[PDB]
Amino acid sequence: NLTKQKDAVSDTGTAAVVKVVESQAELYELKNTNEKASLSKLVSSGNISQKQADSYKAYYGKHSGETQTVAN
Repeated sequence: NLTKQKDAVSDTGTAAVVKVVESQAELYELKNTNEKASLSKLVSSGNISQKQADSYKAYYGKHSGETQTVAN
């Protein structure tokens, strides 16, 4: 931020990222149970958009793919 004392209003994700990718991810998995979907797949699949796609993507990135409910 490099700034102190400010007045601004904006939304936030992260939690939303988890909620959106995982819901679609599960459904894509239903579509294809044998293969585990992915951010790249779901997003190509326009289930989710690169906001949802790259945001969840950096969620797995944080640990080491230890959480990614869906194959990265």
